[PDB]
Amino acid sequence: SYINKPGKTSAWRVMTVRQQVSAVLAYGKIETTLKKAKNTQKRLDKLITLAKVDNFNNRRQVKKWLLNTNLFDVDQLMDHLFSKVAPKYEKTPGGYSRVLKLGPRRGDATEMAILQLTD
Amino acid sequence: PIKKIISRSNSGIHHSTVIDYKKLLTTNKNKPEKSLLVTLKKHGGRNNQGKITVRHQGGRNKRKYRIIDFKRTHYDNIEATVKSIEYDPNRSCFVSLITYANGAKSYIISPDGIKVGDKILASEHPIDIKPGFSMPLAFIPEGTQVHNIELHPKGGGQIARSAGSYARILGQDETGKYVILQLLSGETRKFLKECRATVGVVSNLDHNLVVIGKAGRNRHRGIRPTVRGSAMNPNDHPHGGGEGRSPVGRDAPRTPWGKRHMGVKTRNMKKASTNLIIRNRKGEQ
Amino acid sequence: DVTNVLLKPVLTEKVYFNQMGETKKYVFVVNPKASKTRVKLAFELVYGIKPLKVNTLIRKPTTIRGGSRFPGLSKLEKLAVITLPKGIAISVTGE
Amino acid sequence: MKRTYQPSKLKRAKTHGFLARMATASGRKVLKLRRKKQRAQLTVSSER
RNA sequence: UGAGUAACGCUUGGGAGUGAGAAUCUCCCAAACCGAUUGACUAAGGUUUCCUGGACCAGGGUCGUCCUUCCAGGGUUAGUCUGGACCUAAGCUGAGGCUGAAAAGCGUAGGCGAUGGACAACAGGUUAAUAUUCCUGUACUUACAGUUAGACUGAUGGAGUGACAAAGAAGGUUUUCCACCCCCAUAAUUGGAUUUGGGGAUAAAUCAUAAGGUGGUACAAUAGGCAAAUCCGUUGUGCAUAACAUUGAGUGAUGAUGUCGAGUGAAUGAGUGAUCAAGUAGCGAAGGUGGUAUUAAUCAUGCUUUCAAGAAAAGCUUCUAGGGUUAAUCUAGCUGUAACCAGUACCGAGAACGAACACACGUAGUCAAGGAGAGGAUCCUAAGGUUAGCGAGUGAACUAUAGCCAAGGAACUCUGCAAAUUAACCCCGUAAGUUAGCGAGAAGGGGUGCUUAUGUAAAAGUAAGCCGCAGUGAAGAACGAGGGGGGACUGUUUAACUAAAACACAACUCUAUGCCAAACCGUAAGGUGAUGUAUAUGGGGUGACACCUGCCCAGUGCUGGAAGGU
RNA sequence: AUGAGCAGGUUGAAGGUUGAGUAACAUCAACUGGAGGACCGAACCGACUCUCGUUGAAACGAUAGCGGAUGACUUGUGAUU
Ligand SMILES: [Mg+2]
Ligand SMILES: [Mg+2]
Ligand SMILES: [Mg+2]
Ligand SMILES: [Mg+2]
Ligand SMILES: [Mg+2]
Ligand SMILES: [Mg+2]
Ligand SMILES: [Mg+2]
Ligand SMILES: [Mg+2]
Ligand SMILES: [Mg+2]
Ligand SMILES: [Mg+2]
Ligand SMILES: [Mg+2]
Ligand SMILES: [Mg+2]
Ligand SMILES: [Mg+2]
Ligand SMILES: [Mg+2]
Ligand SMILES: [Mg+2]
Ligand SMILES: [Mg+2]
Ligand SMILES: [Mg+2]
Ligand SMILES: [Mg+2]
Ligand SMILES: [Mg+2]
Ligand SMILES: [Mg+2]
Ligand SMILES: [Mg+2]
Ligand SMILES: [Mg+2]
Ligand SMILES: [Mg+2]
Ligand SMILES: [Mg+2]
Ligand SMILES: [Mg+2]
Ligand SMILES: [Mg+2]
Ligand SMILES: [Mg+2]
Ligand SMILES: [Mg+2]
Ligand SMILES: [Mg+2]
Ligand SMILES: [Mg+2]
Ligand SMILES: [Mg+2]
Ligand SMILES: [Mg+2]
Ligand SMILES: [Mg+2]
Ligand SMILES: [Mg+2]
Ligand SMILES: [Mg+2]
Ligand SMILES: [Mg+2]
Ligand SMILES: [Mg+2]
Ligand SMILES: [Mg+2]
Ligand SMILES: [Mg+2]
Ligand SMILES: [Mg+2]
Ligand SMILES: [Mg+2]
Ligand SMILES: [Mg+2]
Ligand SMILES: [Mg+2]
Ligand SMILES: [Mg+2]
Ligand SMILES: [Mg+2]
Ligand SMILES: [Mg+2]
Ligand SMILES: [Mg+2]
Ligand SMILES: [Mg+2]
Ligand SMILES: [Mg+2]
Ligand SMILES: [Mg+2]
Ligand SMILES: [Mg+2]
Ligand SMILES: [Mg+2]
Ligand SMILES: [Mg+2]
Ligand SMILES: [Mg+2]
Ligand SMILES: [Mg+2]
Ligand SMILES: [Mg+2]
Repeated sequence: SYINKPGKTSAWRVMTVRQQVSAVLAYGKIETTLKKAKNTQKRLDKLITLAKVDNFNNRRQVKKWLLNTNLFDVDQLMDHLFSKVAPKYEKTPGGYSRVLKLGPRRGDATEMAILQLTD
Repeated sequence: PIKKIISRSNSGIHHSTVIDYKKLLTTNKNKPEKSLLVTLKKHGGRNNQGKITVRHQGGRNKRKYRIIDFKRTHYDNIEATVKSIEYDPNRSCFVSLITYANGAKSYIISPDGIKVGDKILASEHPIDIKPGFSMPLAFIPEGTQVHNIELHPKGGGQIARSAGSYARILGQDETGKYVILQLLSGETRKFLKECRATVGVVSNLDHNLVVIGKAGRNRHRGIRPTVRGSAMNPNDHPHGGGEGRSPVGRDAPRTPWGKRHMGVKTRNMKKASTNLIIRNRKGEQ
Repeated sequence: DVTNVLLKPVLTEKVYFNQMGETKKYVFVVNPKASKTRVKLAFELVYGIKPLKVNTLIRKPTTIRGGSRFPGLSKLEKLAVITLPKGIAISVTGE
Repeated sequence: MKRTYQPSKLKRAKTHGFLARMATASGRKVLKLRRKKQRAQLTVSSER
């Protein structure tokens, strides 16, 4: 069998994580598949804890992950993260995000999951 | 004369040779006269039914026919002057654009030895023994070269029209007509007294020694590949079949259509022109 | 002359878009065998104002009611677009 | 690949058209037979 | 039954909305591929598949509120575009006529037949769907009539032009491009910012000027051009560094107080709001200077060389014939009238065409961006376009595609099959053999990055310094040597198992053929050979080049032969 | 029969001009010239090899290599056997 689809490559996985984490930081909720939310959670928590010092080095580190969204750009998402979201989690020992399971999709029966910022 | 071609193209080696067409032709450029120019339609070896009739013909380049005055009888008693020796793609011999005194132009088969400015004149009296002069066969002294011989009186030139072709006069006959003509291929014929011919040998005497060097040159000349009969199937040719390279196998070689063809004579002896032939390249009659 | 080459006027979005703004353009359906000159003569003999120019359209027949138990073809139409001069606008109905 | 049938509006009409069939005795006989079978599409001319 | 099994035929995430129901529909933001193309214009073909609204019987390899599916309505505007009313090529038809049991075949005059020739329109705007067609602006062409002025008008016929090959290289002018300048927006909290990004346009037509290109110019005689000629052709004379005739890309002025234009950007109304409305209407600045040792287009149907010697007719000009003379016709100007018929939608193809399929196949031409690059090669993107019409998991055996593999390096196998090494540019060097052309990119080696300075029009290069394990740091680039068999070579061949030593090829030889030629298609007419003429044509065999080709005429074949026998 | 196409880059023949040379030829050197069934290599044409597929995506293809690529070339339209 040949002329197969490119597939879930490592680059595709990193880009998928980037898109979901940018969206979850912009809006605050993501309705995705459970196995994708359980992988985006790691990057979300890592970004939030590294964005707690607010130095230019930390901005350069985050910019390798953030992407442009509808509600914020790549530069205003930075201001939202470092001034609104991250300062809230200033003394929380990890676990800033929660993943909960919704019902199965009508056309896939796959388990959906909502990823949210735990207040 | 002939001139070699040094290809120096490293795909085989071919010592190709071509006619110079530079020291033999007046102008190297191709400027034929518009008036005497009709285009030729390539039949391709196919008859009116569209079926291949003469094999190995087809694929030549586009040509325009130059009207040649083989008869040379209309403007008799009128002096003509050669203006240029040119190249005719439809015949091996060069053609001369001659002009008559009244201003008419025509193309004739160029005799060898004539140059630009040589006077020509045809009629049915002695005239003069000059190269290109056309007179009836009665008045030509025996021994001179003659070309463009007319078979039927008042017709046009038919014999000795190719490059380097000529015929010799060998006296007369006691009949009072049928002057003797020794032609090429060692054949002796009896040509009628009133028949008209032109003296001189036809030009381009070195057309024998031209050597083609490539398949493409012969293909552009208008010759298609000829397949041997030994390579054929047992169908479509008598010399076909076999298991490997096989000999003729029959009692004699055969045509594709199945006749003996080897050494057999294929002339219809019950012809009105048989009595006018003295020798047939081998013996009497 | 006989004036059987003016079958039916037609009113569409395109027709009303043209039929406003100084020069009016009236679109009729005509005999498919008729020519432009015959159309101008018919308008002369039945309306009275010389057309400035005439344009013609031929709409090819096509299948209609496809998939229906008995399918049928369309009818051949020739459309004519008359344009009267500046400032004149006559009514298609009412004579 | 280049399949056998390459459509052409002219070649079709000039080979199997009504005028082509009405030019020889064989074509007239073929048209007579098709009329006997009462074919709605007598020739390729009546494409529509 | 196999069996709810194989398969579902190259492309992701999220937010908002509609809806009874959404991975699949709409919008938005990204993301990933194409970018000598999945981009744009059309020929052929397809024949409504095009636009709007609605629907989800059936079709869509899943779903579906959605579709190239179905229903209803609508959509294709020409004196100048593509073809007829114009002309011919191959070829077809073909009154008479020829040939033939019949049907019919051939063929003259005529008539058709583009893939060619001739012919007058460009720029912008507009609708959901058409636009050199509709609208605005500015033009051009052909007919008819009246009129003014001038002139003798001159074809169904003659002549000239139309009218032409392949390859190659120089010029002239515009360009591409480079530099400067003008105008618009921008001034940036992540360390430093004194900048960053974008645009710089106008056609057909009219008038004037045209770099140049092409070819000698007038006068006089003429017997030749189915009659005639003042035209053509021919022959003389004079002048011929030029004149004369024809053609000619570009330039300037009107066309243009116009249009387009980067950007700026609403109102009105829908809506709960945002948003739509729309980034729409409207507004809309600059709209230039110089160079070029770089570019492509035109002049150009120009020029040179070579042999394989490179369409016809219409049309245009001209000539008399023929018609006028108290006229007709033509030319130039003005006024007015008219310009017919068919096509014009959409697709133009990993979904509209030919392949039965929304099939990994195939289909003429035209436009061709930037960086590096010889390049239309290669990598990434621009204008633009798509979301490969089943998904979500897991990362067992096993399979396909890739990547890597320590030591050995063909020990594997029928065989180094396959895979691997080399690969671009520049600088050295290059053998045996030879038909002196080649072999040859032979073999074998070296350098490539960045900075400074010197070099140039730009370079290339040169000198010094710096970094890394590695510097055409990634993509795209030949593995080599030796001996032998066959074919000289370039080529052609069994569409879909055999590309080869087979076929062909240039060359050699034999044979037939004197022209109403031999040979060949048919029954014959007719035709090919050939509008050719033994330096030519047909057939058999061998297959560059070099050296050779021996003996047998008993049998067979072929040619000739006196008589004699049957 | 009538049209169209072959990005780009190399090798540098015949011939001609000049000079030396020859009693005059021959010959040699420089310059010009741009030929080749020439060379490398895209579009284009073809199909030599491995693998996959063999109830296929496909009643003959896909990926990776491969041969020709100014000519006995390729191709569109029309006619014809
Ligand atoms: Mg990658
Ligand atoms: Mg032959
Ligand atoms: Mg021959
Ligand atoms: Mg065989
Ligand atoms: Mg036999
Ligand atoms: Mg045999
Ligand atoms: Mg044997
Ligand atoms: Mg129309
Ligand atoms: Mg069964
Ligand atoms: Mg079952
Ligand atoms: Mg089973
Ligand atoms: Mg199973
Ligand atoms: Mg499966
Ligand atoms: Mg699919
Ligand atoms: Mg998918
Ligand atoms: Mg890309
Ligand atoms: Mg396309
Ligand atoms: Mg339909
Ligand atoms: Mg639609
Ligand atoms: Mg709808
Ligand atoms: Mg369904
Ligand atoms: Mg108009
Ligand atoms: Mg016609
Ligand atoms: Mg045409
Ligand atoms: Mg459109
Ligand atoms: Mg800062
Ligand atoms: Mg006369
Ligand atoms: Mg002619
Ligand atoms: Mg269109
Ligand atoms: Mg395709
Ligand atoms: Mg199809
Ligand atoms: Mg598909
Ligand atoms: Mg195409
Ligand atoms: Mg490019
Ligand atoms: Mg590319
Ligand atoms: Mg490695
Ligand atoms: Mg490694
Ligand atoms: Mg190893
Ligand atoms: Mg080792
Ligand atoms: Mg071994
Ligand atoms: Mg072993
Ligand atoms: Mg190999
Ligand atoms: Mg070697
Ligand atoms: Mg040996
Ligand atoms: Mg060979
Ligand atoms: Mg070969
Ligand atoms: Mg085969
Ligand atoms: Mg094969
Ligand atoms: Mg005969
Ligand atoms: Mg003939
Ligand atoms: Mg042989
Ligand atoms: Mg041999
Ligand atoms: Mg022997
Ligand atoms: Mg004997
Ligand atoms: Mg005998
Ligand atoms: Mg070559």
